[PDB]
Amino acid sequence: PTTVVLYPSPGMGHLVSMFELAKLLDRHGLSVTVIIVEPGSTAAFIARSSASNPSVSFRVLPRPHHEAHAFDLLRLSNPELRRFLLESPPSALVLDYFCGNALDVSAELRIPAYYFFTSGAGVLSAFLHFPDLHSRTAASFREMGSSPLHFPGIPPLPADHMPVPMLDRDDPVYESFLYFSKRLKEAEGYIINTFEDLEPRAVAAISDAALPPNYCIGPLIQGSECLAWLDAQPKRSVVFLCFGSIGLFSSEQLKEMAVGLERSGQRFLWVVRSPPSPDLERILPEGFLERTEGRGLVVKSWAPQAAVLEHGSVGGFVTHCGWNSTLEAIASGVPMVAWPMYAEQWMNKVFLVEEMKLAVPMEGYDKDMVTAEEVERKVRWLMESEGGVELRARTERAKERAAASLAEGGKSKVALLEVVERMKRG
Ligand SMILES: O=c1ccn([C@@H]2O[C@H](COP(=O)(O)OP(=O)(O)O)[C@@H](O)[C@H]2O)c(=O)[nH]1
Ligand SMILES: OC[C@H]1O[C@@H](O)[C@H](O)[C@@H](O)[C@@H]1O
Repeated sequence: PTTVVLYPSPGMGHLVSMFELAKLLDRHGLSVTVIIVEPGSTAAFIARSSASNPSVSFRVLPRPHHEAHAFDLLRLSNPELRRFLLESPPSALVLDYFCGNALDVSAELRIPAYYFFTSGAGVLSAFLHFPDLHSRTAASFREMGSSPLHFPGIPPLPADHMPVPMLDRDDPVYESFLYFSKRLKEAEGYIINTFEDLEPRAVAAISDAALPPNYCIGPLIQGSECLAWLDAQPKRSVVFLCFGSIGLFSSEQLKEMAVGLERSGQRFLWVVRSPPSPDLERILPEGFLERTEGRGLVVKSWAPQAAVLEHGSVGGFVTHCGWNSTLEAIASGVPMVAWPMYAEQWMNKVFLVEEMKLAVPMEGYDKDMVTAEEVERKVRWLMESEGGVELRARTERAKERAAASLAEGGKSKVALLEVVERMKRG
């Protein structure tokens, strides 16, 4: 039996993503171990995973910016990783973008090392060519502001739309990102949670045979109260608003969205978290819950978004453009309004709006605050306008081209099968 070791970077988000890949490789006959470096209870995750997928093993390495402590942990983890790999060398190693230091270990032991890139191919291209651009300027991306950055196969990118940890060149975390992007070029191959029919130009631009190959296997996709509420509403009539894992708005900004949602007159399901420093009556405009009881439902902190997006009553998604939320909207054919917030979401927004044309922006996301007028305008536009009809049509195409890529013979199933064979023969 051929054995694969998958190495996510610390963080429940990275672990959940990498586990989805572990279940696939296992499905197709590989013997999978996931390496854990600890920074929402890893222990509970390992217990549930072992009960549901016993063939996937876990190995927890002993302990030696918000990404900055992760980067230190990973570096000081190379000795423990080395030893576990010396015990039983595997046929192949699968790394996270943040796990570049492990390429030291994988080269010494002559182990084929693949990256699992959990964002799209457009982002990979930007991340591939960032060190090049770094040598060609002295300015910070923050100093450059709206000056466009030109990377292969993707729209121009305003330099302040680069990821927040990369905005100030005079910081150690900037240097680590430069470091991880360079080491991208030492890979055997790139496994990407995208499908080729979604980002053709991007997939072409990186398949230049002066770079490792790449395999497009996605979309890889990962309570009772609001699902009930949705049942009681007509088909395609609800606007779903949900802003990722940590997303946070100020009470002032929450008041603008409330006013805009109310004046749009549309039905809504809105996930609200505590502002950065949830008490809905203290935070929301007075009488807003009373007045909209009936048309809208506000849920605190967390919603079952995968189910919500699959529900037939949902007609639209105001999203922070995280890549898991974007793939889940596409697979269910839900048209989007793009309101990016942190990590690489601003970049994702550009690709979504101008390359894929699957969303329209929420103007003001780059300003101090999105206005009530704008929230109302785009909510109306999404659920009523002929432009909204045109957009659903492109989202409908995307749903079918995604579902097709995953069915037998489709382009994702064949890309999966192709890399499995290549690890078996490693
Ligand atoms: O209330 C919420 C918010 C998020 N999610 C899930 O959390 C993930 C968010 O991943 P994404 O990459 O979109 O955003 P990030 O984690 O970077 O905030 C997705 O699977 C969502 O469906 C969820 O289930 N409920
Ligand atoms: O592993 C996937 C993780 O990678 C990051 O690049 C994303 O911003 C997160 O949304 C995600 O949880």
